[PDB]
Amino acid sequence: HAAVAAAEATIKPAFETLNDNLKVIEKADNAAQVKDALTKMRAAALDAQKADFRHGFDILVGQIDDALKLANEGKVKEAQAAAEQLKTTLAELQKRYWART
Amino acid sequence: HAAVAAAEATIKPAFETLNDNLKVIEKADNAAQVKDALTKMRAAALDAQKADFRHGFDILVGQIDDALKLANEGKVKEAQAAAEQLKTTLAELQKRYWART
Amino acid sequence: ALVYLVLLLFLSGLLQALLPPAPDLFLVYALWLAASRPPLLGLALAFLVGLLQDLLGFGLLGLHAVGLLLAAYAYALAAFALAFLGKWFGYFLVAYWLRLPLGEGLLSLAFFWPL
Amino acid sequence: ALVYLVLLLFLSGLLQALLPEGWPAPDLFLVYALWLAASRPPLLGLALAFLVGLLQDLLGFGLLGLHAVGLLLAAYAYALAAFALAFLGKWFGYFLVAYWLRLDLPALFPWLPLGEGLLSLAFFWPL
Amino acid sequence: IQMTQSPSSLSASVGDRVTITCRASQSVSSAVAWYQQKPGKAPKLLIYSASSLYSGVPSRFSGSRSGTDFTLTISSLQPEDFATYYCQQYLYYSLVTFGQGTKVEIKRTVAAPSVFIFPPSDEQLKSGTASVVCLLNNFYPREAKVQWKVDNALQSGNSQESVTEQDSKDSTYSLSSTLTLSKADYEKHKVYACEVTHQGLSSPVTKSFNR
Amino acid sequence: IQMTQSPSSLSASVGDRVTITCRASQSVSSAVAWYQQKPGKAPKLLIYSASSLYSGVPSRFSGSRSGTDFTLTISSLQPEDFATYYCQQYLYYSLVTFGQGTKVEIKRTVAAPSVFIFPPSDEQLKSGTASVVCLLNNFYPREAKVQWKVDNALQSGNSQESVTEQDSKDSTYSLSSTLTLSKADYEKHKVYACEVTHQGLSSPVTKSFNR
Amino acid sequence: EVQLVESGGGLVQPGGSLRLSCAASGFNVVDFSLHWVRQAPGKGLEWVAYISSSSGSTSYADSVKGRFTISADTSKNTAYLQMNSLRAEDTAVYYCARWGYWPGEPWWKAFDYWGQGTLVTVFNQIKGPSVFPLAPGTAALGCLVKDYFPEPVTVSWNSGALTSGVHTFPAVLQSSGLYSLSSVVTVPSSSLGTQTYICNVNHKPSNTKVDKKVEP
Amino acid sequence: EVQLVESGGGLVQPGGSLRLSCAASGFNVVDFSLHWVRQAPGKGLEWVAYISSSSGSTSYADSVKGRFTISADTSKNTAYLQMNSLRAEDTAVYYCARWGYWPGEPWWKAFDYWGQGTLVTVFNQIKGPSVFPLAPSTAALGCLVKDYFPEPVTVSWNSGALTSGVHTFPAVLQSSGLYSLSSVVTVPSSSLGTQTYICNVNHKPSNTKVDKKVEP
Amino acid sequence: HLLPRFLLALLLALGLALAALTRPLAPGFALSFSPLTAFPLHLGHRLGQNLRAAWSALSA
Amino acid sequence: HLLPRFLLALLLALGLALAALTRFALSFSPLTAFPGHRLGQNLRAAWSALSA
Repeated sequence: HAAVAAAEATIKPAFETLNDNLKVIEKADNAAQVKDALTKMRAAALDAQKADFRHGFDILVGQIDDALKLANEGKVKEAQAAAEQLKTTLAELQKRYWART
Repeated sequence: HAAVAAAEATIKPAFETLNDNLKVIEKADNAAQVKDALTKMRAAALDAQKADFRHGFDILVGQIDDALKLANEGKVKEAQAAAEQLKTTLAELQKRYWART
Repeated sequence: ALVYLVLLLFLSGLLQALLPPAPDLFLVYALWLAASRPPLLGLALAFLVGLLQDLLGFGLLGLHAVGLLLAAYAYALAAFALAFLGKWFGYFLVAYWLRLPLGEGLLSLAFFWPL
Repeated sequence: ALVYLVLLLFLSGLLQALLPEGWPAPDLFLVYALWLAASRPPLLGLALAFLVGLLQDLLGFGLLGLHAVGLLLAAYAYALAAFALAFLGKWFGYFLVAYWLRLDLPALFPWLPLGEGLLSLAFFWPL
Repeated sequence: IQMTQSPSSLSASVGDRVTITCRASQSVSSAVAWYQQKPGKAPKLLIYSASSLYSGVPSRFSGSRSGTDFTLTISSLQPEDFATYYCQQYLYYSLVTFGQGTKVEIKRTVAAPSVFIFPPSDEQLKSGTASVVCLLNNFYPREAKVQWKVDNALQSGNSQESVTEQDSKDSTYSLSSTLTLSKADYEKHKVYACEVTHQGLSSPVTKSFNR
Repeated sequence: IQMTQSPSSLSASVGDRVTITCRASQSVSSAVAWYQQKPGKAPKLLIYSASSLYSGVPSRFSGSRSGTDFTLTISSLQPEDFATYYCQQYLYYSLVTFGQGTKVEIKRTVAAPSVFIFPPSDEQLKSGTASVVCLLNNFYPREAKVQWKVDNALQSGNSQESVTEQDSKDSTYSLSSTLTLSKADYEKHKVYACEVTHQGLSSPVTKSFNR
Repeated sequence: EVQLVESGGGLVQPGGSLRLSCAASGFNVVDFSLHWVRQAPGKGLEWVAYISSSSGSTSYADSVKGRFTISADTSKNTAYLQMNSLRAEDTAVYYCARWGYWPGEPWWKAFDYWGQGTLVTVFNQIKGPSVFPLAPGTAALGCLVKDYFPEPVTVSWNSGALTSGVHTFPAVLQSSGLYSLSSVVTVPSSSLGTQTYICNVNHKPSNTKVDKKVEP
Repeated sequence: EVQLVESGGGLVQPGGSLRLSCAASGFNVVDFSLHWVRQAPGKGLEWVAYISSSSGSTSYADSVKGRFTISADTSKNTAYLQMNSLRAEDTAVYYCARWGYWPGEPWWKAFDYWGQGTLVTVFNQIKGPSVFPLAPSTAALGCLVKDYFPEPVTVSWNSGALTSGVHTFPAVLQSSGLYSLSSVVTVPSSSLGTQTYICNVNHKPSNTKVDKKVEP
Repeated sequence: HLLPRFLLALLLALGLALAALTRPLAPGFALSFSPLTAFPLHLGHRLGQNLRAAWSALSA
Repeated sequence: HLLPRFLLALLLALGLALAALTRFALSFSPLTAFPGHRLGQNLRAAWSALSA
């Protein structure tokens, strides 16, 4: 319990931020809320990286930039479609991380 | 030991914010920093009040406003003199709190 | 330091010879040591003080040592109210393990508060 | 829950009957207490392991509490990294019990601890 | 200090649940208030001390505090809560700062705009300035990027957009982009066009006139 | 996002320790950089990633991070470290916001100001504007409130103040408050005065002229 | 009933002076500090100045310090805000707030009661509108009202007879400093050349009434 | 050596168009995004626009979107910032920044290398100074320079003979949009009536040379 | 977090207490750290045999 | 922080171990003997009960 809680006290809030804000993107219907949600999602992605595993986040942050760039041009519809591919990548990191801990 | 440590986890950081900012006031020599220090100090005084003892903080908050009013006009020398009387009241709340816990 | 312990024994004996609710003078002695000292030293010293009272009393060894050990860990007036409750939790724990009040705390509080 | 426990006794019994001498065996009790103490709340997790720890000693040729203290620390210590720390926590219980009981530590080649952990990891990972 | 409020604009229909987030730059203890400004009238107090409720407001409004992050929650948007909500902190008489302001709007299905182009009038050319107008009627949502192209060259810096508010019947906006050019610059080119990029449009629509 | 930086102006002598605090509005992970802008030149990077030292700068500069609160600490000042320090976050290419700006100044003993008052010249009155000038020379610190009284009535909104930089020999400021009045308004009154309230002065001193 | 009323707002030349008064009724100024907050057209609220008549204190926002001078008169139970050297960014609606005194609940109430608010606009000149027609299944036509000041202007079609589908966009302050709004209406293309559409504009401040006729 | 130089800054009428170019030397624009940041005179830094030539993306600040148009040219190794509809708040010093590409360390480097910076000022008109003497009552005297544009103006006393105690306060932008600075010098009162103090001002843009004499 | 931390100390103490009261009376006892249980066929009497030994030295 | 909790378990174990090694309603009152034979008499009883 102590060993697991060490990982939970370190990276779980970072993963909880990514998952919670990933529902906002699938729910928001304007470029003002998709860009704002991705800003918090990127801020946690860099924060989680500090704590192969590191190279697994360079792909994730790169996909946030790809989705944030589309949402910045005013194409909210493309951003939500481009954030779906982020869900699979994020889910792979959680499955890989819980195996390691 | 558990009961004493519980009290520290509740209000001790609030008293650390009050005391640390009480030394910046006597060290700074411009109204820009005295007003800035008192702003952080007041936010801690209200926060500690939330957690006869409550009436003790009404005197403390009232004296912060009186010192902050002088520092607002630009009388930095008077604000530091008026913050000296604040220290005695703040010290009394320490001794009254340690007796209750 | 050791002056209180010497006075602790004589004062306790006089009360026993003139009682029909007694001040647990060893609880306040343990808490005084357990307060200033670090938690590692405070717990150990409480056990010895509780054991010393247990040796000089007509009770099973370790009954008071457990009671003071939890009291030191449970532990200013708010803490002492919970600290005294912790000691009596230890007494009921040992009593149930072997399968076998207010006045004490208030009298004890009259000694812990000055110290 | 109870389904695995019944199979645990049969599997442990078969290992006892025919075990290669001088070779380790999987700690089937460790991989069971960890499963119960993982998802369950921490207050229940510690209590469940202690009950399992006593059950192992009651059914084993050992003094009571030798494994109960070990498994209680194992559940508290506790996925691959946690299991390695949890397995190390259990052996800390044996040394604590042995030193507190003031007894003689039996000879322990490095194969036995490493062998028990690796075999136990083979059972905990699927579960 | 500084106060940040998000989102800056949200849409929710009748009976839906709305959460508005307001985060202070530094700790303000529990001195945060929430106001509701109907369009064209004075603000009204809703929540004081960031967790209480002002007497005289419906009980659906609720407040919360999490460290330095504050939240206003509406249980069910009756058709009387579609207004702008401002997050205020009042740590001291001399440090009162308001939030940006969240506006709540009705939600409906996406409707594509109908784009019209209006050449400048002959009378207007007498004055010396020509102003072409690109018109959009009965569209939703409000976001619609109108770009002005002259001789297939993008125009920037001389276009003003004014968006009307939602109608009381169909809840649709209407945008009017006006491009202002001097008479000398108007005569040099021949073809003008405004393109509209909207969700309801599969591809951008360019209504153009050449003169 | 928003980036608050404090203190906005601090004084420290050579060999002293300086702490500058920067607090982001929301979490920015470790994306904070600190710059040093000498007066009239481009900023130079000092700290990147909020904790690492950029190669090429003296090792005395150091950075720190505590959640969302950042800090730039100078171990020991030198006469080459007196310039404006800015706090920047670079979370994304399009979300870059700089701090307000902290200026470091030389610290010396308090010196009282000498106040002068200059009546408008007759040549200036020909044009139609009169501008009296209140002058302060060789005072420290910078803060010196100059209030204009005309017929013992406080004047507001028609005064411009300009403060020179620190001197290179004695490190003293110099303030010049200019009160601008139209010729018609100047002739109506008869007594003018500027008061100076400064630490070096036990009581405010008013220099006045009547004409 | 507690209420606050303002006055004094109106057209002012840039660099001029204007005086706003907040006549408070239903309480005493000595028991509550009065605050002034302004809202620029289409933006959020902003704090301006405050006075605590009981203590005599006074503070201003950093953006307006040195120009505004707020004073209170308990005898007349009002609060004044003298505005000097007005610039182009001081156009707003000034609300007169209210606030209790520490300690107790009234301090936590914050700005419980607000005034109606007066519109202060800085102007360099006022002139009437110049309406230009916009020549045109649904077809849309309208009249452009450009270079007019100040607000408001009422646009009616056929003297109010035609009111279906008429949109009047909010005025936008141009670079030159004059408002300009356009009004459009959608009509069927079959009747486009059958009935005459007349656009009329009313500008009360300039007493300008122009009746413009739109033709295809 | 990595360096960036800008050009094109200068006097522009309000509402006019100006083009700023950031000539990059020592590196390739394709490998580093170029950002533009402006600093208003005497204020803090502010972000303006950026272009990522590798991907073609482009963003602007909220207060600048819709006017500026930033483009890059890999062949000429420069990045151009086209400025349209300039207003009075666009007077600043525009710096050209550099920033690496994610991922890796270069992204964390932030704006490691900066340009020299070009001054862009919007102007209504340029006129020479009109210096008015300040009559002395240690006696202090000086020449007040009022209604001059643009910066800078150099004040020398007795053709540079006097340089002790001479203070030249920074120019302050008046309401009308023209700077006005004053310079003073403290001299002993014994020699006030024995020698003549002559203040001369030079204005390079207007080629104005005025020789004003101060008298008691 | 206080209760689970306190519970660990309490349950650990109970486990060690059972150990001192159940140490084999024969001096020089060899320990078997291996977690080998008894055969399922003999578990019917193995539990009873071992429980009685612990209960014999528990009460007094 | 972890060590004192471990020390609590160890010291509490001795108190419980001695409780069963020297075991009638218990006297909860903390009344020590009136002021020397009590120390000798009680100490010898514990040693005798330990052997049995």
